[PDB]
Amino acid sequence: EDDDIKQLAAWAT
Amino acid sequence: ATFISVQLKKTSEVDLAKPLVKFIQQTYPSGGEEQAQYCRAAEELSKLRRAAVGRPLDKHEGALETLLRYYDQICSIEPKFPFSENQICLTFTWKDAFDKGSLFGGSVKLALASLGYEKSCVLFNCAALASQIAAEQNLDNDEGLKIAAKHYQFASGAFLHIKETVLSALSREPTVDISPDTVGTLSLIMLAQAQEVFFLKATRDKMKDAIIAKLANQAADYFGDAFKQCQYKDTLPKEVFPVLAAKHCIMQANAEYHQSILAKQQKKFGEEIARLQHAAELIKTVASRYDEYVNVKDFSDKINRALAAAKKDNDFIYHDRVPDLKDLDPIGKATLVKSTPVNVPISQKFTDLFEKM
Repeated sequence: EDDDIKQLAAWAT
Repeated sequence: ATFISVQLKKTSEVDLAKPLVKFIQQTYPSGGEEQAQYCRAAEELSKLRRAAVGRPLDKHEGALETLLRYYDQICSIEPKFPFSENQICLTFTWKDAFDKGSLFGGSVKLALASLGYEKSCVLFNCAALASQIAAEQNLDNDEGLKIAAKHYQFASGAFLHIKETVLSALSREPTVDISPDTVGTLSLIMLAQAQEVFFLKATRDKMKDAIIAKLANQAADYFGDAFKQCQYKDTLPKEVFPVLAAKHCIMQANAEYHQSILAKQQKKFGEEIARLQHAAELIKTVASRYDEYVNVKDFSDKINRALAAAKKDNDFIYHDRVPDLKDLDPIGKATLVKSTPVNVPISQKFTDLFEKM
């Protein structure tokens, strides 16, 4: 949910 | 692979060196080594222009960083030789990226003695190369995915920078290809494709269907708004509008399909059927309308296989009422994507050739 978006987002870095 | 990319702007070769050489030796009297060494760094700059915008097209990171270095350099040269009041004569000639120009005489070219105009078209080519590398990636590979997502966001943010900037930076009305409207639409398109990369990443990683649906729903929004920007225009190439229209419906359908797996998991079998019927209708529309542009056959089958199993068991076992779409909750939206701001330097390990001045 909120924290699975967080890890997707941080993968993009 | 049906991703939109942008062709590079053409430019005729220019001797950058001379008009600078002479403008140096005016306010640099010592014609012996030290102050006439800027004249050798001005030789590297002219060489950089020819490397960045002259070479046969390389859809590779090597070519992109050259282009980005050259953008960076031009931004560093603008204060050195004050270009607000014109005292240097240097004319850059760039052809329109999209305007064929009537074959009844001449393409669409704009020549302007302007650092403003040069750095705009340069930045355009950075965006357009980024977009081409992004689209040639292997999306069945995690690094391919990461590269695309990164390049689409770069390009999106680079088209947006031109949008905000072209008018101020130029003296004239720009060519259509770099006008704020064209370049605002390209920006949105690259942002749409960046979102779709996140949906493909989420799908690949088999993430939570609830998340995957939210990322597809947001992709559908970006693709919808882009085609609606092309609806009454014929600036972009003719494939762009129909590819965007179809992706809009392909993405709403992926949203409905993944939401319907969530519903099944929750035993809401009527809602599953309703969402799957929506998805099949959307995809049948793309198959019939946009057959030249997308290949939607296996998704149709996945959807049809699932709808058929769902109806069979609901009719025989569960007897849920199939709701109307307007009675379903809205699928949420998750955006994982932004226009990367342009804050020079944008090239790696940048060194200003004229940092002494």
